[PDB]
Amino acid sequence: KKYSIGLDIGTNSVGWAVITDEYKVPSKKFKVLGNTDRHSIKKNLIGALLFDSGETAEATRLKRTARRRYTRRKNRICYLQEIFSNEMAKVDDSFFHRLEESFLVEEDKKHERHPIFGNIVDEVAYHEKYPTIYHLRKKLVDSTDKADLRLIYLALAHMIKFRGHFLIEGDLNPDNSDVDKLFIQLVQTYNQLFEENPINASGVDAKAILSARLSKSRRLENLIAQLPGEKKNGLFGNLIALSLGLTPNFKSNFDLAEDAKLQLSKDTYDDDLDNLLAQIDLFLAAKNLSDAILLSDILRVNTEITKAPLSASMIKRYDEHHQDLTLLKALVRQQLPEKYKEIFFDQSKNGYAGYIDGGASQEEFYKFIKPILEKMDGTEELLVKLNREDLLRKQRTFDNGSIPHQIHLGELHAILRRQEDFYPFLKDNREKIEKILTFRIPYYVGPLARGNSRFAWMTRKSEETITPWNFEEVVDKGASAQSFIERMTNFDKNLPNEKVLPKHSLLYEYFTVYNELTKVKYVTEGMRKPAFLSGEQKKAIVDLLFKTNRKVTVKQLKEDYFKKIECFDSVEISGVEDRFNASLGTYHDLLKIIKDKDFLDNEENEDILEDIVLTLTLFEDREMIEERLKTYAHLFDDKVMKQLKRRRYTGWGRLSRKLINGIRDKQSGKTILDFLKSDGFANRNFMQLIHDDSLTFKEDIQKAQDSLHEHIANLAGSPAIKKGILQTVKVVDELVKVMGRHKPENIVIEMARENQTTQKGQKNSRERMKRIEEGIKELGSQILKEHPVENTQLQNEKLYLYYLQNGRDMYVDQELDINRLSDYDVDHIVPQSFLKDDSIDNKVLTRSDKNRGKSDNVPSEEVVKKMKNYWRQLLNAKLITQRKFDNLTKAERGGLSELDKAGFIKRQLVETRQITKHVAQILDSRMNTKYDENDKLIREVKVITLKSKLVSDFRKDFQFYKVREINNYHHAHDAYLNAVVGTALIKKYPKLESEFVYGDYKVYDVRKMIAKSEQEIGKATAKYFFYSNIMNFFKTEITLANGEIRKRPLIETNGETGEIVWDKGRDFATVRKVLSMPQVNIVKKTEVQTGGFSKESILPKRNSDKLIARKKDWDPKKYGGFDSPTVAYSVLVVAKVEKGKSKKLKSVKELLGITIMERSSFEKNPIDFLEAKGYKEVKKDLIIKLPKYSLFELENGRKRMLASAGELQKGNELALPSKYVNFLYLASHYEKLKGSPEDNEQKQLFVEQHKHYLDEIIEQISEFSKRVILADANLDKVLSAYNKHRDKPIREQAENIIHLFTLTNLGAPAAFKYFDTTIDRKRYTSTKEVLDATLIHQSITGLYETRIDLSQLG
RNA sequence: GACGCAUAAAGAUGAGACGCGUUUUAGAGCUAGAAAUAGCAAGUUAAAAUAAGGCUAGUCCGUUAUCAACUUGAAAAAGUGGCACCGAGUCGGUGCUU
DNA sequence: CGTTTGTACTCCAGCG
DNA sequence: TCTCATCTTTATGCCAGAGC
DNA sequence: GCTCTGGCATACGCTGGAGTACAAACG
Ligand SMILES: [Mg+2]
Ligand SMILES: [Mg+2]
Ligand SMILES: [Mg+2]
Ligand SMILES: [Mg+2]
Ligand SMILES: [Mg+2]
Repeated sequence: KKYSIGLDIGTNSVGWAVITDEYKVPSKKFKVLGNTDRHSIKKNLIGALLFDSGETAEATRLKRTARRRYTRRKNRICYLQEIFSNEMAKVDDSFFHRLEESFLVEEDKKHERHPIFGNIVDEVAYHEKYPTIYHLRKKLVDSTDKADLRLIYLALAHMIKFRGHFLIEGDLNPDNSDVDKLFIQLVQTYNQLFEENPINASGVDAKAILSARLSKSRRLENLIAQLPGEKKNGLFGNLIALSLGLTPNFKSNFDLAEDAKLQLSKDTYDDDLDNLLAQIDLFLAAKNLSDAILLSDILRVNTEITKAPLSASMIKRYDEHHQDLTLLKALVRQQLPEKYKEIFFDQSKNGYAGYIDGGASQEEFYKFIKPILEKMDGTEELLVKLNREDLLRKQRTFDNGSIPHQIHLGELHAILRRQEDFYPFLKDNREKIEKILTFRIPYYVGPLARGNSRFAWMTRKSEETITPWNFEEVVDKGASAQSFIERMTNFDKNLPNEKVLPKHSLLYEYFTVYNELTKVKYVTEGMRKPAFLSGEQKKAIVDLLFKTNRKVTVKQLKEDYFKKIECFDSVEISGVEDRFNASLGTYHDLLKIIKDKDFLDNEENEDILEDIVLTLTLFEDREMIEERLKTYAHLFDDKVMKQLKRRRYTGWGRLSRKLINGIRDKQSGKTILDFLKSDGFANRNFMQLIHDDSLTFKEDIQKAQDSLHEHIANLAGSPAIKKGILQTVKVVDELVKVMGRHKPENIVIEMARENQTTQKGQKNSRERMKRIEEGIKELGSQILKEHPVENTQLQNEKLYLYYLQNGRDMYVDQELDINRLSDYDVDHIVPQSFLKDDSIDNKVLTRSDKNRGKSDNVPSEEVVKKMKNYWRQLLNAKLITQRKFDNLTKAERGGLSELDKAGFIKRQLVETRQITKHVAQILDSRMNTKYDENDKLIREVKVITLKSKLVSDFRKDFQFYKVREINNYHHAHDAYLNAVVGTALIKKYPKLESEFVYGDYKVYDVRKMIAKSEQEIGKATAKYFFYSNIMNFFKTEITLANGEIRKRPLIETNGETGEIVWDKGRDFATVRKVLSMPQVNIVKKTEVQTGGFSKESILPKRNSDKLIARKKDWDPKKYGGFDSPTVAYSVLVVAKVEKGKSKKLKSVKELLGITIMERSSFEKNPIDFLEAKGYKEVKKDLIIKLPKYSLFELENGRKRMLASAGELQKGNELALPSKYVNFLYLASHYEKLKGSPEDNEQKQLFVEQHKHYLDEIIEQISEFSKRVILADANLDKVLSAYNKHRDKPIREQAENIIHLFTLTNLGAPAAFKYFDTTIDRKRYTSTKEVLDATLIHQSITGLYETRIDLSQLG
């Protein structure tokens, strides 16, 4: 009557099993409902629920943000049109109407078919005058003639619609820049300020640096060569301050007006200018030379007087494209006339015709045309431009993403300045148009909702509609920025109504320090035993060396404190290894700013400091920080406040202020922090304080603490794990309902946790700074010398990848820029679209235009061959792992293939861990509910949490081998073995319940301490060995390294009680028998499909009924549209259809797929929807919703799952005998058995003896296929391939036979191969047969069934 | 030693932006041609849409999570299916029992 | 003799 | 692809009396 | 004034839609 439940939870499965006290799996006769004649089923209480993994909300988020961007871009254009509308009605009242309907075909257009001018001659003239929009933009920027209002609008709308990025702050003005020759003005101003005969007659200016790769190196070299200045500052020192960042932390080179340091023109650079403004403008030349150099870096146009450098560069692209195209056409005609049509007319090839009119990108076009160019004559210039990626370029390409918005804003401002003379309305609202271009909702404001958004947090000062021009006066930006962070930070778990403290708050730092400090012990020569630090000693230590050293080493503690004050000549410290992990970093940072130490040490102003740190953590906008800190301006100097607003903290703690310093124990009146600072002689740390029954902290925490669906929905984190959590809780609930509504004795959950040796865990958690040091020193570069870095700074992804690559690009042999890292981007070696892998082995820092031409593919063979030596250098120095090197060189081993797809992603382990950890506490809360006064909670049900290592060792030791490829039974079997091993362990060692049973621990149970011996190897190694040896009571012979063996008893008893725990004779037979049960309740969860309506690709117009209109009024036969709609669910319709040459009502039964788009339309009124679909006399009461994976049973027990309205998945399981599974496991893995050499030899001999099982397994597969798969051609191919390779080695034959189970695997048909022969999918693309099958409705465990015989519907 | 701290791996959630891509239309094709076609010219750009759409009409929302069947119900939610034994090719049989 | 469903094979899927 | 912010799981290191 | 958890010894899963060609197969 007592029973246990095992669980094997995964991302797409939850295996479950019910066991009794004798480890047997029971079986019950279950009632089956429905109209069939079958009334009872015998079923074993073991099975697995399979489901589609919950998707992360990332793709939905990306779609939502893209939708918002499109909405706001349309709104920008609407604002511009509203500005232009009144004065456009003068010149062309239908202009904006023609712009709106430009998409429509001519018979749909209500106006003239030429959008801009509305007549053929003017339109042709315009396009001859301005072949590209950039011609018009440059003409409007440069010319003084009154232009047409329509042309002005077109240029401004092009700038506003495609307005460039906002990755650069400040005003990158073009008017006071773009001429690098103003360096002469820089040396002129230097000559004015520097009177000791400075250098003025220099050589060539920085144009040489620009013509080379831009860095500190070429700048220094060219300035040394051309500018032999009288001092370092003039020749090199000041120029970089106008063009580059400075690495050293020391003050700048020899002073010119003041001695302080120098930095590039950043956000804080203006305030840093006190070294000259308070001493004198030489530094004003930064705002000119810096912008000139930067825009010369962005754009390859500096030789022209134009005020539109971007439009000029695009016109140069156009001109070079034209010239190169003419030359290429001439060369092709005079050398390769037969190839002319292919290159220039056939747009299915990747020639120029496919480059312009086809789908060929310029990488495809270049790889097509490079062989052509190489074999002709006179193509040297074209080839050079090709290798430089500037051959026949388009004006709108992937690499335009580096254009800042300031360039477009400059062109727009120039146009408005030019044309405001003639159009007064342009002068009145020049700033409105500029604001339309430049306005951008702050990231901390979010969507500008008015109540009906679940993603919005913005608060508004007034009810006015928000525009770009009243955004400041309508949106409360301070409160919005506060709620931006406040809605994302955690609440204190102990006090769930109190927000956690900032990670860098002073109370949090003190709490951490004293929590670590309260447990360190010292022993002297004369002291009997190690003693705690007293409250006075902890006070003294903190004041002496925690408030004077940022990092406190044990050496400092035993030399600065103990030796010097309260003298001990030699002391031993326990409770810290080499350095206190705790620190007071915020104290030192605020001591640097506020030189007053007494202010920080004072206790009255603790609230002020907490508020200051909270402000510095919530906001990064210097204006908001200044406004918030302004209330304290009477406590600090103006300079001190200027320094505070620079200080920026991020990160939040785990505990609230009310917890660590707010609540008081009613007896002693002490807070938790007061106890940490002085707790008599007990010196309780944080976890002891909140768990003592003698103190009221535990009571206050406990008293400060619906439905299952609501509870799972309200869980924080990814919604991906909610699916697994809810499904396993529902499985447990159904299993409890089956077993007479009696709660299980135990629930055993397989956890993905692991015990590691201390060496492995210390090597896998080593600091990344250490990794960079050890790698750089190996290859000998001075990258750390040039750019010193700390481990904390390496949390930045791009900064970390910079040093991992030795400061070099991994795709082009070029050096990266540290200060300009935002203009590089992180590239996923194996593309995101293929496989989800965000690991460091997959990430590479490369240049933006290198990434964006390298689209959704591994690096090309050209890149691999160029870079294989540098990658080899990095691999030998261990900055990239072997897996990273394999990812980079993927093109050398055949590129992307389904083999790469066949491997668990790393997110799956994290998802499994999260699901299992959540469900452990969910089940512990739902099962154990009866509270008791003597002991708080009554543990009716023990939720055992087994590590996966135990069951895997059980399988491998006792030959219960697992092969995931044969069938889905391994989930249920893993659950069964989990139940067996967990219950056996709890019975044999009832004193391990504190660590295996969820929540049954007492804090710091010293009873389970490890002696000093066996700790010299490491505390985690001792636990690793303990857990390894804790499972030896299952085995009989325990073999030693020297050959001695202990024979364990055949019956294992509890030891103290004497209850039988494991009869090694009969219980192993019980386990073996259960793993050979052919009936296992494998159920695939039926799921109504949700997601995208169809495939996202817009297809060209086609006379087909599969196309879907992409707007309501756009006929897809004229405009194109989407196809491949996703079927939400199918419906079984029984009705009459008018068909035949003479249409007549023939009664029909069939499945109609209700796609996601039309799901709501169908659910509003099914009869109207079906009649409009063409069904007459629909029987409303016979409509059956059939979601995906609906199960039908046919003759000979053949089962099919509904993939869609016109496809079926195979729905049977191959219960292969356990002997064949073991033989497949042993024959494969032939030399990687990992056992003793004698055992490996014995297993190899067994495999060799039983080589006849290959024929037996093939017979199993063939009969199973002939019965349920019915893929006769594929089966014949499989049999022929097996007969061909029957003389291959047993290992290879067994390895390839495991692929054959892809033929029989439940689910969608998949392709597989047998040593070379690829067997492709036999898809069941007809759902006519299931219309007379038996529709199976299965409960969550599949034990409860309803069988509907569809042959009786008609 | 399930809290906390330090380190690290692997992931997650939300907001703000960029650049492409696709689709239809505009960018007068010319000559020889009954013409089917052939020769030549040309190409780089733009508008609009970018889940159909929705109503609470916001510069908002629309692809995550929730879903066996049946009976109750405005819905959350509740309720529905006997046991033991011998066996095992996807569960069968036997015997008690309602 | 003309449609009309089964097989069978190929291709494709927005992205950086 | 970029910027900003927050959060989770797991591993290792430090943290362990006490009644008989 | 001490052994205790134990025995005494260690290195997580994966395809449906659409088109085209061709052959039975019904009307
Ligand atoms: Mg598992
Ligand atoms: Mg990429
Ligand atoms: Mg599993
Ligand atoms: Mg879904
Ligand atoms: Mg821990």
